[PDB]
Amino acid sequence: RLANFLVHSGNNFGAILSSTNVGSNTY
Amino acid sequence: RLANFLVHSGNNFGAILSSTNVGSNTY
Amino acid sequence: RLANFLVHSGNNFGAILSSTNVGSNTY
Amino acid sequence: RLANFLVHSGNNFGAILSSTNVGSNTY
Amino acid sequence: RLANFLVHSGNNFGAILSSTNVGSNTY
Amino acid sequence: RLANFLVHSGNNFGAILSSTNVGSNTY
Amino acid sequence: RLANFLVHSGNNFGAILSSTNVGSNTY
Amino acid sequence: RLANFLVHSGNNFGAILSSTNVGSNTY
Amino acid sequence: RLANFLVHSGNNFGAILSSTNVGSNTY
Amino acid sequence: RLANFLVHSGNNFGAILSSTNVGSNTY
Amino acid sequence: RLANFLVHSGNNFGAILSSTNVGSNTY
Amino acid sequence: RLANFLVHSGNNFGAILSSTNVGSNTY
Amino acid sequence: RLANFLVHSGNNFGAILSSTNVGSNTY
Amino acid sequence: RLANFLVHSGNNFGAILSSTNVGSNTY
Amino acid sequence: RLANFLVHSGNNFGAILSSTNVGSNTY
Amino acid sequence: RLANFLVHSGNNFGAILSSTNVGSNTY
Amino acid sequence: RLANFLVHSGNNFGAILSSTNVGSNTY
Amino acid sequence: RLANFLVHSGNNFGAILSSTNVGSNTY
Amino acid sequence: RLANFLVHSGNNFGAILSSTNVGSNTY
Amino acid sequence: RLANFLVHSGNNFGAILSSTNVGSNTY
Repeated sequence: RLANFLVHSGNNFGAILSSTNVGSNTY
Repeated sequence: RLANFLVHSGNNFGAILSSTNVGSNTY
Repeated sequence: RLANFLVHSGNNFGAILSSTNVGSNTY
Repeated sequence: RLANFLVHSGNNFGAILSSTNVGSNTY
Repeated sequence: RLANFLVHSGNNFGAILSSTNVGSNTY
Repeated sequence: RLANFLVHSGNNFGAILSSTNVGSNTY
Repeated sequence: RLANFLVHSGNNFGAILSSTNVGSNTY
Repeated sequence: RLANFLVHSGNNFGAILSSTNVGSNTY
Repeated sequence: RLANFLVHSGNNFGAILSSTNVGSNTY
Repeated sequence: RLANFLVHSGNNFGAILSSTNVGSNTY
Repeated sequence: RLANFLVHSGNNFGAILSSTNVGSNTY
Repeated sequence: RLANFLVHSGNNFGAILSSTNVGSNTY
Repeated sequence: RLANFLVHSGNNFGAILSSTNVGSNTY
Repeated sequence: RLANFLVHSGNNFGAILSSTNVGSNTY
Repeated sequence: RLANFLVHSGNNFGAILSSTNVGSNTY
Repeated sequence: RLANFLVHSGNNFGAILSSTNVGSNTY
Repeated sequence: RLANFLVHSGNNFGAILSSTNVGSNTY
Repeated sequence: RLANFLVHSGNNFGAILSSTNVGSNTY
Repeated sequence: RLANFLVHSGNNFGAILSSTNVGSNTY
Repeated sequence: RLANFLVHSGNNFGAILSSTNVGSNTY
């Protein structure tokens, strides 16, 4: 019985320019 | 019994320019 | 019994310009 | 019985320029 | 019974330029 | 008056998400 | 008056998330 | 008046997250 | 008046996070 | 008046985090 | 003999959000 | 014989959020 | 015979957040 | 015969947050 | 015959936070 | 081949500006 | 081949500006 | 091949500015 | 090959500025 | 090959500035 939790809650990102893999969940 | 949770809740993104894989879930 | 959850709830994206894979679910 | 928690809650990011792997969860 | 907790709560990032692996959880 | 209630009394093996926008300017 | 209540009394094996925006300018 | 209450009385084996934005300018 | 209460009376084997933004300028 | 209360009376084997921003300029 | 020149030539504006008096000429 | 020159040529603005009097000419 | 030159040429602005009087000419 | 030169040429500004009178010409 | 030169050429500004009168010409 | 020429041989008391975009992605 | 020429042989009492973008990604 | 030439042979009492962007990523 | 030439042979009583960006990542 | 030449043979009573960025990461 294996449970994996990847959560993003209430996060604020003002500006994202020329970026990669920002605020993401990767399994 | 395996459960995988990838969640995005209440996240704010002001501006995204020329970016890749922003605020995404990848399995 | 395997359950996979990829969820996007209540997320705000102000502006997306020349970007790829923004706010998406990929399995 | 193994549980893995990767959580991001209430984090503020003012500006992200030419960056990689910012505020992300990687399993 | 093994539990692993990687948490980010209430963290503020003013500006991130040309950086890698900032404010992220890696398992 | 605004009342926002989320109640859970059973056994939950899935995801339960609630998003509400009242009198706001959101985009 | 604003009342935001989240109540949990059962057994939870999943994720329960609540996001609320009241009288705010969000983007 | 603003009242924000999170109550947990059962047995929790998962994640319970609550995010609230009241009268704020967020982006 | 602002009242922010987090109450836990059961047995918790997971993560319980609460984030609140009241009358603030956040980005 | 501002009242911020965190109460724990049960047995906790996990993480309980609370983040609050009242009348502040945060980024 | 009075000559006033207010000129805007070849300027690029990627994204403008919730702003005032951007790239304008005022006499 | 009075000549006043206010010129903006070839300027790039990536992202402008919640700003005032950006890249403008005022006489 | 009075000549006043206020010039902006080839200037790059990556990100401007919550700012005033950026890259402007005021007479 | 009076000549006043205020020039901005080839200047790079990575990120400007909560600032005033940045890279501007004032007469 | 009076000539006044205020010049800014090829200057790089990485990050400017909560600052005043940065990289500006004042006459 | 690309040839961009600006030639001035007379007496100029005004502003002469030239902007060119060749094979570029501009926004 | 790219040739960018600016030639001035007369008497100039004004401003002459030239901006060129060739094969570039600009925003 | 790239050739950028600025030639001035007359009498200049004003401002002559030249800005060029070739094969670059600028923002 | 890249050739950047600035030539001045007359009498200059003003400002002559040249800015060039070749094959660079600038912001 | 890169050749950057600045030549002055006349009488200069003003300012002559040259800025060049070749194959660089600048911000």
